[PDB]
Amino acid sequence: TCPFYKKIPGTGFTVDAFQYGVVEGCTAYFLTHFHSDHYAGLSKHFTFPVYCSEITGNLLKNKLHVQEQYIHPLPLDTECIVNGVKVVLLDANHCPGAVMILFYLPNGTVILHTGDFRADPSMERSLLADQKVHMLYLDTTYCSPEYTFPSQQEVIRFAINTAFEAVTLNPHALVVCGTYSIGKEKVFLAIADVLGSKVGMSQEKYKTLQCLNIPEINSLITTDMCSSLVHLLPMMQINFKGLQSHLKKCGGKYNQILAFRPTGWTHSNKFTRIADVIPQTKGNISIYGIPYSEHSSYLEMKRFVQWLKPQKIIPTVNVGTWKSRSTMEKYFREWKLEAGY
Ligand code: NI
Repeated sequence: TCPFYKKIPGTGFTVDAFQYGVVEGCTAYFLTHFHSDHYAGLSKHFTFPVYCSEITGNLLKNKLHVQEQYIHPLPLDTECIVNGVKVVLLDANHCPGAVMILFYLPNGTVILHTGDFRADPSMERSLLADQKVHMLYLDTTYCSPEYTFPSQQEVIRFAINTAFEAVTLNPHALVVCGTYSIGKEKVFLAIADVLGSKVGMSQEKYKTLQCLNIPEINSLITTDMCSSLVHLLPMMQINFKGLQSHLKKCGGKYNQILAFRPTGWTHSNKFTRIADVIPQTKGNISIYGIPYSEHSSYLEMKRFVQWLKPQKIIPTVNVGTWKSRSTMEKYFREWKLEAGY
């Protein structure tokens, strides 16, 4: 049944709770972003109201075929009323259209649900600053000290330099970038740009990207593989057999592949620096796994919480084992003691 950490007390609301059938007492279903663990269960046959961002609404309409009459998109940074309750949607710095949700309960309690987020100091100057938050529903994906990773800007720098060098040395080298959901678009767009190319992709993927309100997007992507020297593939195909297969399909236009797998975390981060990353190579094919994260590092998460000083924290990730739960509750206690709230 629907777990308690997906229910917002004092309202008829649930968040990201689309795979439990009809939730007893739910009058509005919020969707934080268009990733499958979160939208799981939505479909063209859904007949309850869905509240979400404009971009997430484009994707529900065009990709899931949810009927328009049930999609209620809201603008960001704007006080809105939903079934009698004031709410605000904030940018979650996750994938395109991802939001956090502020709920202002009738009784005076204020709740922040983060959705999936990558905490950032810039959040400390949104409408969050303007009042106290009593309860926090927190994306705890990387809530452990071993999870360090570099900034997004450092990772992109590394990829840009790597690709530019390889292709300048060998003009017949193809670059391939793996994808399986929205998010991490900067990886392939930044590379394409330094190489003066468009990104070539399948029709389904091109459609997906046309939902995202990315400016000048028509200048940046295409369905014509032949005209483009950065290709996107399913993440499943980013391996030697899969890439060898694809090279055969390009008809002798290229003789080398450089490929990128944007990973979350990988234990090489406990020792090695970004400057010091190396690929896996077989023949004329090389694969880089790069730690481009759209979730908070441990330190980013800790800083956010210590700034916010909530009265209660409810984890939404890693909640399935007692050992995880217990480990997370200890870190929360340390943070609260260290900061004094
Ligand atoms: Ni996500």
